[PDB]
Amino acid sequence: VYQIPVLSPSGRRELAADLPAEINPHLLWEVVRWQLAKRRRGTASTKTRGEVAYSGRKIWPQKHTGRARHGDIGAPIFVGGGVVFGPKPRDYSYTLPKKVRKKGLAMAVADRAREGKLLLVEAFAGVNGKTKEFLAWAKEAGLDGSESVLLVTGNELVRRAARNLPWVVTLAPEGLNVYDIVRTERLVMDLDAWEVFQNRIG
Amino acid sequence: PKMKTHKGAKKRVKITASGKVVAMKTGKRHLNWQKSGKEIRQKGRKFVLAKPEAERIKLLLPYE
Amino acid sequence: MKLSDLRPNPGANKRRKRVGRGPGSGHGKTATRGHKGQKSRSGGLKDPRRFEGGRSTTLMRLPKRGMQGQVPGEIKRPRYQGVNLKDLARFEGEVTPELLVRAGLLKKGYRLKILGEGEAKPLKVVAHAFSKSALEKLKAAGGEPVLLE
Amino acid sequence: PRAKTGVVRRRKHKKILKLAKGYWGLRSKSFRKARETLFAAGNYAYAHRKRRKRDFRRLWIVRINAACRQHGLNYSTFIHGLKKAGIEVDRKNLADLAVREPQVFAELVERAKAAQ
RNA sequence: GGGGGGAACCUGGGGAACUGAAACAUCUCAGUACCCAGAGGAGAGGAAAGAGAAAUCGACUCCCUGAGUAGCGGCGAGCGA
RNA sequence: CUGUUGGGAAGCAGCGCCAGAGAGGGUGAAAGCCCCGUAGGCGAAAGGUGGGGGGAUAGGUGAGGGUACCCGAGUACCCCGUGGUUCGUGGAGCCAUGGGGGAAUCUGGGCGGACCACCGCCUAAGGCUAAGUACUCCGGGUGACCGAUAGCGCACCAGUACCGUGAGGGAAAGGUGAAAAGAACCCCGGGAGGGGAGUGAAAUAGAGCCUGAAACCGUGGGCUUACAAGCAGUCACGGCCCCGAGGGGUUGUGGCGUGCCUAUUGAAGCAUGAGCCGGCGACUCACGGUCGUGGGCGAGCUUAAGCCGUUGAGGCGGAGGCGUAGGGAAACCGAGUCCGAACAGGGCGCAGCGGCCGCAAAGUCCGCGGCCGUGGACCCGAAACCGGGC
RNA sequence: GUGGAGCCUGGGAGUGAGGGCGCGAGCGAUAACGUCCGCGUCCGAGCGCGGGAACAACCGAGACCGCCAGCUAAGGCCCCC
RNA sequence: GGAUGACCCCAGGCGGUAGGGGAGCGUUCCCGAUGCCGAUGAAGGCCGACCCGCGAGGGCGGCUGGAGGUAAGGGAAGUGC
RNA sequence: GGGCCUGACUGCGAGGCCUGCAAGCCGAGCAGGGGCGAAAGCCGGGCCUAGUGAACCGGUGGUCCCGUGUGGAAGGGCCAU
Ligand SMILES: [Mg+2]
Ligand SMILES: [Mg+2]
Ligand SMILES: [Mg+2]
Ligand SMILES: [Mg+2]
Ligand SMILES: [Mg+2]
Ligand SMILES: [Mg+2]
Ligand SMILES: [Mg+2]
Ligand SMILES: [Mg+2]
Ligand SMILES: [Mg+2]
Ligand SMILES: [Mg+2]
Ligand SMILES: [Mg+2]
Ligand SMILES: [Mg+2]
Ligand SMILES: [Mg+2]
Ligand SMILES: [Mg+2]
Ligand SMILES: [Mg+2]
Ligand SMILES: [Mg+2]
Ligand SMILES: [Mg+2]
Ligand SMILES: [Mg+2]
Ligand SMILES: [Mg+2]
Ligand SMILES: [Mg+2]
Ligand SMILES: [Mg+2]
Ligand SMILES: [Mg+2]
Ligand SMILES: [Mg+2]
Ligand SMILES: [Mg+2]
Ligand SMILES: [Mg+2]
Ligand SMILES: [Mg+2]
Ligand SMILES: [Mg+2]
Ligand SMILES: [Mg+2]
Ligand SMILES: [Mg+2]
Ligand SMILES: [Mg+2]
Ligand SMILES: [Mg+2]
Ligand SMILES: [Mg+2]
Ligand SMILES: [Mg+2]
Ligand SMILES: [Mg+2]
Ligand SMILES: [Mg+2]
Ligand SMILES: [Mg+2]
Ligand SMILES: [Mg+2]
Ligand SMILES: [Mg+2]
Ligand SMILES: [Mg+2]
Ligand SMILES: [Mg+2]
Ligand SMILES: [Mg+2]
Ligand SMILES: [Mg+2]
Ligand SMILES: [Mg+2]
Ligand SMILES: [Mg+2]
Ligand SMILES: [Mg+2]
Ligand SMILES: [Mg+2]
Ligand SMILES: [Mg+2]
Ligand SMILES: [Mg+2]
Ligand SMILES: [Mg+2]
Ligand SMILES: [Mg+2]
Ligand SMILES: [Mg+2]
Ligand SMILES: [Mg+2]
Ligand SMILES: [Mg+2]
Ligand SMILES: [Mg+2]
Ligand SMILES: [Mg+2]
Ligand SMILES: [Mg+2]
Ligand SMILES: [Mg+2]
Ligand SMILES: [Mg+2]
Ligand SMILES: [Mg+2]
Ligand SMILES: [Mg+2]
Ligand SMILES: [Mg+2]
Ligand SMILES: [Mg+2]
Ligand SMILES: [Mg+2]
Ligand SMILES: [Mg+2]
Ligand SMILES: [Mg+2]
Ligand SMILES: [Mg+2]
Ligand SMILES: [Mg+2]
Ligand SMILES: [Mg+2]
Ligand SMILES: [Mg+2]
Ligand SMILES: [Mg+2]
Ligand SMILES: [Mg+2]
Ligand SMILES: [Mg+2]
Ligand SMILES: [Mg+2]
Ligand SMILES: [Mg+2]
Ligand SMILES: [Mg+2]
Ligand SMILES: [Mg+2]
Ligand SMILES: [Mg+2]
Ligand SMILES: [Mg+2]
Ligand SMILES: [Mg+2]
Ligand SMILES: [Mg+2]
Ligand SMILES: [Mg+2]
Ligand SMILES: [Mg+2]
Ligand SMILES: [Mg+2]
Ligand SMILES: [Mg+2]
Ligand SMILES: [Mg+2]
Ligand SMILES: [Mg+2]
Ligand SMILES: [Mg+2]
Ligand SMILES: [Mg+2]
Ligand SMILES: [Mg+2]
Ligand SMILES: [Mg+2]
Ligand SMILES: [Mg+2]
Ligand SMILES: [Mg+2]
Ligand SMILES: [Mg+2]
Ligand SMILES: [Mg+2]
Ligand SMILES: [Mg+2]
Ligand SMILES: [Mg+2]
Ligand SMILES: [Mg+2]
Ligand SMILES: [Mg+2]
Ligand SMILES: [Mg+2]
Ligand SMILES: [Mg+2]
Ligand SMILES: [Mg+2]
Ligand SMILES: [Mg+2]
Ligand SMILES: [Mg+2]
Ligand SMILES: [Mg+2]
Ligand SMILES: [Mg+2]
Ligand SMILES: [Mg+2]
Ligand SMILES: [Mg+2]
Ligand SMILES: [Mg+2]
Ligand SMILES: [Mg+2]
Ligand SMILES: [Mg+2]
Ligand SMILES: [Mg+2]
Ligand SMILES: [Mg+2]
Ligand SMILES: [Mg+2]
Ligand SMILES: [Mg+2]
Ligand SMILES: [Mg+2]
Ligand SMILES: [Mg+2]
Ligand SMILES: [Mg+2]
Ligand SMILES: [Mg+2]
Ligand SMILES: [Mg+2]
Ligand SMILES: [Mg+2]
Ligand SMILES: [Mg+2]
Ligand SMILES: [Mg+2]
Ligand SMILES: [Mg+2]
Ligand SMILES: [Mg+2]
Ligand SMILES: [Mg+2]
Ligand SMILES: [Mg+2]
Ligand SMILES: [Mg+2]
Ligand SMILES: [Mg+2]
Ligand SMILES: [Mg+2]
Ligand SMILES: [Mg+2]
Ligand SMILES: [Mg+2]
Ligand SMILES: [Mg+2]
Ligand SMILES: [Mg+2]
Ligand SMILES: [Mg+2]
Ligand SMILES: [Mg+2]
Ligand SMILES: [Mg+2]
Ligand SMILES: [Mg+2]
Ligand SMILES: [Mg+2]
Ligand SMILES: [Mg+2]
Ligand SMILES: [Mg+2]
Ligand SMILES: [Mg+2]
Ligand SMILES: [Mg+2]
Ligand SMILES: [Mg+2]
Ligand SMILES: [Mg+2]
Ligand SMILES: [Mg+2]
Ligand SMILES: [Mg+2]
Ligand SMILES: [Mg+2]
Ligand SMILES: [Mg+2]
Ligand SMILES: [Mg+2]
Ligand SMILES: [Mg+2]
Ligand SMILES: [Mg+2]
Ligand SMILES: [Mg+2]
Ligand SMILES: [Mg+2]
Ligand SMILES: [Mg+2]
Ligand SMILES: [Mg+2]
Ligand SMILES: [Mg+2]
Ligand SMILES: [Mg+2]
Ligand SMILES: [Mg+2]
Ligand SMILES: [Mg+2]
Ligand SMILES: [Mg+2]
Ligand SMILES: [Mg+2]
Ligand SMILES: [Mg+2]
Ligand SMILES: [Mg+2]
Ligand SMILES: [Mg+2]
Ligand SMILES: [Mg+2]
Ligand SMILES: [Mg+2]
Ligand SMILES: [Mg+2]
Ligand SMILES: [Mg+2]
Ligand SMILES: [Mg+2]
Ligand SMILES: [Mg+2]
Ligand SMILES: [Mg+2]
Ligand SMILES: [Mg+2]
Ligand SMILES: [Mg+2]
Ligand SMILES: [Mg+2]
Ligand SMILES: [Mg+2]
Ligand SMILES: [Mg+2]
Ligand SMILES: [Mg+2]
Ligand SMILES: [Mg+2]
Ligand SMILES: [Mg+2]
Ligand SMILES: [Mg+2]
Ligand SMILES: [Mg+2]
Ligand SMILES: [Mg+2]
Ligand SMILES: [Mg+2]
Ligand SMILES: [Mg+2]
Ligand SMILES: [Mg+2]
Ligand SMILES: [Mg+2]
Ligand SMILES: [Mg+2]
Ligand SMILES: [Mg+2]
Ligand SMILES: [Mg+2]
Ligand SMILES: [Mg+2]
Ligand SMILES: [Mg+2]
Ligand SMILES: [Mg+2]
Ligand SMILES: [Mg+2]
Ligand SMILES: [Mg+2]
Ligand SMILES: [Mg+2]
Ligand SMILES: [Mg+2]
Ligand SMILES: [Mg+2]
Ligand SMILES: [Mg+2]
Ligand SMILES: [Mg+2]
Ligand SMILES: [Mg+2]
Ligand SMILES: [Mg+2]
Ligand SMILES: [Mg+2]
Ligand SMILES: [Mg+2]
Ligand SMILES: [Mg+2]
Ligand SMILES: [Mg+2]
Ligand SMILES: [Mg+2]
Ligand SMILES: [Mg+2]
Ligand SMILES: [Mg+2]
Ligand SMILES: [Mg+2]
Ligand SMILES: [Mg+2]
Ligand SMILES: [Mg+2]
Ligand SMILES: [Mg+2]
Ligand SMILES: [Mg+2]
Ligand SMILES: [Mg+2]
Ligand SMILES: [Mg+2]
Ligand SMILES: [Mg+2]
Ligand SMILES: [Mg+2]
Ligand SMILES: [Mg+2]
Ligand SMILES: [Mg+2]
Ligand SMILES: [Mg+2]
Ligand SMILES: [Mg+2]
Ligand SMILES: [Mg+2]
Ligand SMILES: [Mg+2]
Ligand SMILES: [Mg+2]
Ligand SMILES: [Mg+2]
Ligand SMILES: [Mg+2]
Ligand SMILES: [Mg+2]
Ligand SMILES: [Mg+2]
Ligand SMILES: [Mg+2]
Ligand SMILES: [Mg+2]
Ligand SMILES: [Mg+2]
Ligand SMILES: [Mg+2]
Ligand SMILES: [Mg+2]
Ligand SMILES: [Mg+2]
Ligand SMILES: [Mg+2]
Ligand SMILES: [Mg+2]
Ligand SMILES: [Mg+2]
Ligand SMILES: [Mg+2]
Ligand SMILES: [Mg+2]
Ligand SMILES: [Mg+2]
Ligand SMILES: [Mg+2]
Ligand SMILES: [Mg+2]
Ligand SMILES: [Mg+2]
Ligand SMILES: [Mg+2]
Ligand SMILES: [Mg+2]
Ligand SMILES: [Mg+2]
Ligand SMILES: [Mg+2]
Ligand SMILES: [Mg+2]
Ligand SMILES: [Mg+2]
Ligand SMILES: [Mg+2]
Ligand SMILES: [Mg+2]
Ligand SMILES: [Mg+2]
Ligand SMILES: [Mg+2]
Ligand SMILES: [Mg+2]
Ligand SMILES: [Mg+2]
Ligand SMILES: [Mg+2]
Ligand SMILES: [Mg+2]
Ligand SMILES: [Mg+2]
Ligand SMILES: [Mg+2]
Ligand SMILES: [Mg+2]
Ligand SMILES: [Mg+2]
Ligand SMILES: [Mg+2]
Ligand SMILES: [Mg+2]
Ligand SMILES: [Mg+2]
Ligand SMILES: [Mg+2]
Ligand SMILES: [Mg+2]
Ligand SMILES: [Mg+2]
Ligand SMILES: [Mg+2]
Ligand SMILES: [Mg+2]
Ligand SMILES: [Mg+2]
Ligand SMILES: [Mg+2]
Ligand SMILES: [Mg+2]
Ligand SMILES: [Mg+2]
Ligand SMILES: [Mg+2]
Ligand SMILES: [Mg+2]
Ligand SMILES: [Mg+2]
Ligand SMILES: [Mg+2]
Ligand SMILES: [Mg+2]
Ligand SMILES: [Mg+2]
Ligand SMILES: [Mg+2]
Ligand SMILES: [Mg+2]
Ligand SMILES: [Mg+2]
Ligand SMILES: [Mg+2]
Ligand SMILES: [Mg+2]
Ligand SMILES: [Mg+2]
Ligand SMILES: [Mg+2]
Ligand SMILES: [Mg+2]
Ligand SMILES: [Mg+2]
Ligand SMILES: [Mg+2]
Ligand SMILES: [Mg+2]
């Protein structure tokens, strides 16, 4: 149902994939929202009038001093005092429905597929862990680095080789996720990568 | 922390299939000797609590 | 489609209400709390689901009814769940409690009782009980009722 | 993250203070008294632009009346005559004529006596 | 060999009140706060005179769940396996 | 590397190069390639650890038959008084034990919620036992954490100064500049201070040092004011001054005109609060609920803890939860069921759109918002109560 | 009779100290800026505007903004005006 | 009317305390960002009789300042005295 | 005033009055078994409107619904009071 360029020794063949016809930008948004929230450290903290260092002695008597009434100086009304409803350690994560992630994974790839920006590749020529090697291959495959690439492959040698390029984000196929797809302009996969993704969206 | 079921409500009241609240007619616990038979009999049925009151009781029964 | 394009649908993300922030908002000063009294106080009122100002409450004036149970608690006895013939429509060949659990029809730890809403289908249905009308529809449709014990 | 007042409040206060330029003592100097002074002024302005419309009309009328009485009639008679003559020149203008164009005002007066 | 110290944590021996119950005594707060003893890098518990209905399980500890269920309760407020 | 602007290049320009390293910090501004690093690797004579590997040692291991010797004592057990458990005296068992009484050794004993029987479970009155668990003085990593009224009480010589007999209370206080080049020397002055000179890109960056707001004090200028009646403005006109058929400043006369907030039936009110200014300062968060709402799936929806993976990558995990049937105190029956003698009456219940396709939907998951419950739950304030100390 | 009408289901309130005036009563003394009810109104929240010397509730009238235009309302037209 | 919230036209509503609802502005922080603005001058400050906006505000200009800032679109709060 | 009687019913209950709730009130009709009347018919206390008390805890009679492995029992539920 979509036709996807595949790079090969034969040359530029095609491959038919059933990826969603329609894209639901809201859902894609929901998946990214979830991804980015769950990576949050949750580490902003503050002290309450109870957690502040001062003593609980009432500073001056309730009446007849001619001053305002106060209790202890930890109260949030004092400079130095505690903070009201400030941040405490927090878990920002939540369990986004699995089918939503699945549907999302698929739609994101689908979106690139529909733009021609998805490229499948059989293997990587001479790339044996050197950036110049990947760089060669890349050029030869139409990646001049003018467009950001999410390079997905299980080949550790290919990932190291590409990882330092500012325009390349790299991933193992088990790691494929929608923020990374959406963040980058172009999607490049191993067939073996593409195989697991198919197995994942199944 | 989770809400707790109110046990006096669970013991007095039932939420029906459509969410009405049902309770036993009050008034024949005792002092019944001079009550008519129409009275005792009629107080022997369940009635459906008035909406605003049922609505409150329903909230005390969060897991029925 | 890019990061700049990702938008929640309209209404998907509403702003919160902020009170106590100035006159134009129309929730300033009293913060929509009205003036004075318990409900305006920090801490507020008693459980308005129950409390009624000191008079005996609506709830507590109604009679208790029935067996409320005693220590050491619930008496263990077999529990039955009914599933109707109509829910058996989807199956072919045999139905057993186990299959029905998997279909998400029968809850674990309940016995199977087959009930009469729907039509019987010539299946071998194995269960702990059948209703009068279930047995009837089932025998008549040439299905096979099998009691478990 | 924390959102301290920072720059914002200084900035509201200057806005108000700048509008209060010219006012007496603390009224141009203290944000609080400035603002108080300013509420008053928004209302007077509003009220007074309403009443400027009256202030001027009463003036035109006093003038028209003075001019009428040189010709032996009064404002009430003159206005009724104009009404009856069907002459719709408004008072802003009657008043300008009365001063700048006395020959024209006279003819209008004439039309007014005649019209009755 | 002991003695004394150690921020939290841990066990054991003692153990409040405000408060909540829109008053209050049972009840709650809470076996909490706190005092004391003792350990230790943890401590406790631990190898069924168990569980509790299965003709079953198989030390103890810890997490999820069971479940705010079962029950407990001036059958109130609440408490809670 | 070079050129260029510049006090300074890392900016801009030209031509290169590395990358398993384009994390980050510095360097006179903005640097992959200058420095420190980073990826990837390497490293202990000594002390410590060593839950992994290896070895040793302690220790471990039979079957009928007979005998009926032993199998944890002030114990079990029963009663009294109590505690523990969800169990508050309850039908109150169990575990524990302060008082009294007080056994047996497997044909012994405890238990399965009073008790009895039956049927089962288990072996009390001796001891030890890793790990999985809690914590964070300490070291390190990381932040949709603070950024000097914040963040620890303390960025600084702080548990200090200071206060208190004592327990105990408990502050303020950061920033010249790239570099000290931290202003030789002269002048006035006792000095402080300044004026020259000098340094610097800059010195109203001169050490009382970045920025340098506001209240507050002053000098100089424009307009104005000594017959005038005032919540201080406002509208109008005119005069003067300024920038150049317009504006701006100022204000003589005329019109109009009862501060702000709070609380109140009602305030300018002679009712509260506020000297002025700057900064701090009050509706949140978790978990449950209820409605609404944006999506996913839909007779189904959904996973928790954990595990694997990542090192800002996700996945696995169906235990469990809600839903799919209700009625009844219950036994129980079930599209019914409950009351009832009732085949009576009643209560509470049961029953999509288009062309097999698609569409919608029960329901349920996740997000968002309103409100509710539990928490200190919008912030501030008692008088008091209790514990332990001084 | 199409109105910021009505009815139904649901979410969120605030209010539960009122006050003056007219009319109808009670209480009071055919007193109170008195008190307590009823019908209505206004202030409350219209201390915004005109009149009433001034003045929440008397008369007039319901202020979206602007005009150096017109007509009116109550009240006024000798001067202050 | 045109098809759809493009904007035009006609009509009507638009006093307001408690309070319901709606739409926005701005502050800190995150993605956007190995980007972009920046010593030919960041933020911040002081002016402005100018531009846009009903408004909260946002621009633009001059002076100060001397090293940071950060869009369209989204996200989250120690967010406005 | 007299005769016979016990409807001073049991199972229900259409529909209403009243009403914030909870209460209170009226009630035709059907079934069971009756009373009076030749019958039509009346009778679910009293010409009517006051003579009353929610829930909790407990007592007694009935039922035979639950019974903590099982049969009982303890204890409870249910109807009546
Ligand atoms: Mg975070
Ligand atoms: Mg946080
Ligand atoms: Mg903290
Ligand atoms: Mg703090
Ligand atoms: Mg405090
Ligand atoms: Mg404290
Ligand atoms: Mg403290
Ligand atoms: Mg301290
Ligand atoms: Mg302290
Ligand atoms: Mg204290
Ligand atoms: Mg103290
Ligand atoms: Mg104290
Ligand atoms: Mg006082
Ligand atoms: Mg004072
Ligand atoms: Mg004071
Ligand atoms: Mg004071
Ligand atoms: Mg005080
Ligand atoms: Mg205080
Ligand atoms: Mg105090
Ligand atoms: Mg304190
Ligand atoms: Mg602090
Ligand atoms: Mg401090
Ligand atoms: Mg602090
Ligand atoms: Mg605070
Ligand atoms: Mg707080
Ligand atoms: Mg606080
Ligand atoms: Mg909070
Ligand atoms: Mg956490
Ligand atoms: Mg949340
Ligand atoms: Mg989570
Ligand atoms: Mg990269
Ligand atoms: Mg990128
Ligand atoms: Mg009763
Ligand atoms: Mg009673
Ligand atoms: Mg009874
Ligand atoms: Mg009874
Ligand atoms: Mg009677
Ligand atoms: Mg009665
Ligand atoms: Mg009767
Ligand atoms: Mg449940
Ligand atoms: Mg249900
Ligand atoms: Mg939000
Ligand atoms: Mg506001
Ligand atoms: Mg609002
Ligand atoms: Mg309001
Ligand atoms: Mg206020
Ligand atoms: Mg308040
Ligand atoms: Mg409100
Ligand atoms: Mg509220
Ligand atoms: Mg209030
Ligand atoms: Mg009020
Ligand atoms: Mg208040
Ligand atoms: Mg009040
Ligand atoms: Mg009050
Ligand atoms: Mg209130
Ligand atoms: Mg208060
Ligand atoms: Mg409080
Ligand atoms: Mg309170
Ligand atoms: Mg009372
Ligand atoms: Mg129960
Ligand atoms: Mg067959
Ligand atoms: Mg602030
Ligand atoms: Mg600030
Ligand atoms: Mg400010
Ligand atoms: Mg302000
Ligand atoms: Mg400013
Ligand atoms: Mg501002
Ligand atoms: Mg002036
Ligand atoms: Mg002044
Ligand atoms: Mg002054
Ligand atoms: Mg000043
Ligand atoms: Mg203003
Ligand atoms: Mg006006
Ligand atoms: Mg006016
Ligand atoms: Mg007019
Ligand atoms: Mg004349
Ligand atoms: Mg006329
Ligand atoms: Mg005319
Ligand atoms: Mg010792
Ligand atoms: Mg020790
Ligand atoms: Mg203890
Ligand atoms: Mg001891
Ligand atoms: Mg103890
Ligand atoms: Mg203890
Ligand atoms: Mg004591
Ligand atoms: Mg107490
Ligand atoms: Mg308390
Ligand atoms: Mg409470
Ligand atoms: Mg109390
Ligand atoms: Mg109380
Ligand atoms: Mg008292
Ligand atoms: Mg108490
Ligand atoms: Mg409490
Ligand atoms: Mg306790
Ligand atoms: Mg503690
Ligand atoms: Mg010790
Ligand atoms: Mg450990
Ligand atoms: Mg251990
Ligand atoms: Mg140990
Ligand atoms: Mg043993
Ligand atoms: Mg459950
Ligand atoms: Mg109860
Ligand atoms: Mg307890
Ligand atoms: Mg040069
Ligand atoms: Mg260079
Ligand atoms: Mg270059
Ligand atoms: Mg890296
Ligand atoms: Mg870097
Ligand atoms: Mg760097
Ligand atoms: Mg420099
Ligand atoms: Mg750069
Ligand atoms: Mg930068
Ligand atoms: Mg660098
Ligand atoms: Mg390494
Ligand atoms: Mg290294
Ligand atoms: Mg042997
Ligand atoms: Mg022997
Ligand atoms: Mg033994
Ligand atoms: Mg012994
Ligand atoms: Mg005992
Ligand atoms: Mg106890
Ligand atoms: Mg009991
Ligand atoms: Mg017990
Ligand atoms: Mg003993
Ligand atoms: Mg034996
Ligand atoms: Mg024996
Ligand atoms: Mg025993
Ligand atoms: Mg025993
Ligand atoms: Mg026993
Ligand atoms: Mg047992
Ligand atoms: Mg056992
Ligand atoms: Mg031990
Ligand atoms: Mg081990
Ligand atoms: Mg352990
Ligand atoms: Mg740890
Ligand atoms: Mg650390
Ligand atoms: Mg910050
Ligand atoms: Mg920072
Ligand atoms: Mg400071
Ligand atoms: Mg500090
Ligand atoms: Mg500062
Ligand atoms: Mg420190
Ligand atoms: Mg400090
Ligand atoms: Mg010091
Ligand atoms: Mg002293
Ligand atoms: Mg001292
Ligand atoms: Mg002290
Ligand atoms: Mg201080
Ligand atoms: Mg420096
Ligand atoms: Mg330095
Ligand atoms: Mg000298
Ligand atoms: Mg000298
Ligand atoms: Mg000197
Ligand atoms: Mg000098
Ligand atoms: Mg000098
Ligand atoms: Mg120089
Ligand atoms: Mg320069
Ligand atoms: Mg300067
Ligand atoms: Mg400077
Ligand atoms: Mg200074
Ligand atoms: Mg600097
Ligand atoms: Mg300075
Ligand atoms: Mg200065
Ligand atoms: Mg100044
Ligand atoms: Mg002067
Ligand atoms: Mg005179
Ligand atoms: Mg004069
Ligand atoms: Mg004037
Ligand atoms: Mg004029
Ligand atoms: Mg001018
Ligand atoms: Mg002028
Ligand atoms: Mg002027
Ligand atoms: Mg005039
Ligand atoms: Mg005044
Ligand atoms: Mg007034
Ligand atoms: Mg104000
Ligand atoms: Mg005030
Ligand atoms: Mg007051
Ligand atoms: Mg008062
Ligand atoms: Mg008063
Ligand atoms: Mg005054
Ligand atoms: Mg006065
Ligand atoms: Mg005064
Ligand atoms: Mg006073
Ligand atoms: Mg005052
Ligand atoms: Mg007062
Ligand atoms: Mg003062
Ligand atoms: Mg001042
Ligand atoms: Mg301030
Ligand atoms: Mg809230
Ligand atoms: Mg919610
Ligand atoms: Mg939802
Ligand atoms: Mg889904
Ligand atoms: Mg759907
Ligand atoms: Mg649940
Ligand atoms: Mg029925
Ligand atoms: Mg029905
Ligand atoms: Mg849905
Ligand atoms: Mg609510
Ligand atoms: Mg709390
Ligand atoms: Mg709170
Ligand atoms: Mg709250
Ligand atoms: Mg307090
Ligand atoms: Mg005292
Ligand atoms: Mg006392
Ligand atoms: Mg005492
Ligand atoms: Mg004491
Ligand atoms: Mg003591
Ligand atoms: Mg309508
Ligand atoms: Mg309306
Ligand atoms: Mg209305
Ligand atoms: Mg409503
Ligand atoms: Mg709301
Ligand atoms: Mg209320
Ligand atoms: Mg209220
Ligand atoms: Mg009241
Ligand atoms: Mg009152
Ligand atoms: Mg009244
Ligand atoms: Mg009224
Ligand atoms: Mg009253
Ligand atoms: Mg009246
Ligand atoms: Mg009259
Ligand atoms: Mg009257
Ligand atoms: Mg009357
Ligand atoms: Mg008299
Ligand atoms: Mg009056
Ligand atoms: Mg009165
Ligand atoms: Mg009167
Ligand atoms: Mg009167
Ligand atoms: Mg009235
Ligand atoms: Mg009011
Ligand atoms: Mg009015
Ligand atoms: Mg009105
Ligand atoms: Mg008025
Ligand atoms: Mg007035
Ligand atoms: Mg007004
Ligand atoms: Mg008036
Ligand atoms: Mg007047
Ligand atoms: Mg007047
Ligand atoms: Mg015009
Ligand atoms: Mg006229
Ligand atoms: Mg007239
Ligand atoms: Mg007059
Ligand atoms: Mg006069
Ligand atoms: Mg209009
Ligand atoms: Mg409208
Ligand atoms: Mg209007
Ligand atoms: Mg309005
Ligand atoms: Mg709206
Ligand atoms: Mg809104
Ligand atoms: Mg904007
Ligand atoms: Mg702001
Ligand atoms: Mg905003
Ligand atoms: Mg941050
Ligand atoms: Mg970045
Ligand atoms: Mg940047
Ligand atoms: Mg540039
Ligand atoms: Mg420069
Ligand atoms: Mg510049
Ligand atoms: Mg900033
Ligand atoms: Mg900024
Ligand atoms: Mg501006
Ligand atoms: Mg600037
Ligand atoms: Mg920088
Ligand atoms: Mg940004
Ligand atoms: Mg943005
Ligand atoms: Mg986004
Ligand atoms: Mg705040
Ligand atoms: Mg007879
Ligand atoms: Mg009825
Ligand atoms: Mg009713
Ligand atoms: Mg008969
Ligand atoms: Mg009959
Ligand atoms: Mg007969
Ligand atoms: Mg009848
Ligand atoms: Mg009678
Ligand atoms: Mg009677
Ligand atoms: Mg009670
Ligand atoms: Mg009671
Ligand atoms: Mg009872
Ligand atoms: Mg039994
Ligand atoms: Mg039985
Ligand atoms: Mg038993
Ligand atoms: Mg037997
Ligand atoms: Mg039996
Ligand atoms: Mg018997
Ligand atoms: Mg019995
Ligand atoms: Mg019984
Ligand atoms: Mg009963
Ligand atoms: Mg009965």
